[PDB]
Amino acid sequence: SGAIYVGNYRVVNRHLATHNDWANLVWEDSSRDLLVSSTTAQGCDTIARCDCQTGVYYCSSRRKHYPVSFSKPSLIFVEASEYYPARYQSHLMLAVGHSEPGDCGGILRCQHGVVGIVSTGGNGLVGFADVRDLLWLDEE
Ligand SMILES: NC(=O)[C@H]1CCCN(C(=O)C2CCSCC2)C1
Ligand SMILES: [Zn+2]
Repeated sequence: SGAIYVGNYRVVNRHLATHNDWANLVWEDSSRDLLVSSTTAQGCDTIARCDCQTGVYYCSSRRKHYPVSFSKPSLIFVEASEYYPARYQSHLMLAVGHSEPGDCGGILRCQHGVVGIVSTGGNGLVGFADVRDLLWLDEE
């Protein structure tokens, strides 16, 4: 589990969105596994607006932040899970690292801010949904 809190937005994995998220919906995209809801309180996270390909992510199943090198956002084939059939997920970046069921939502960050959140795992790989192109997260 996990979310990004920027401005008056909460960014979560679409597959983990709550009823309150859906009832206060700003934007959702199943192809990216992302959903953004509105919040009453202002958040403290800042979104990275950069071209970093190295950063650090939080892995809840290890209680640890790991440094990783990750691929550029791309259209990657993801196997069927209990949340989606086997399909192409867009704006996904892969790295070598631990990601098991429950790690979705952990933040990937660089020196500039938040880059994305854990969205896929298994096989010693971890995939992150990028958020750096969602410029509107920085404004009202
Ligand atoms: N964004 C997605 O399509 C993900 C939805 C949740 C399931 N998923 C995974 O990668 C898990 C990783 C741990 S082993 C089981 C498969 C894919
Ligand atoms: Zn950066």
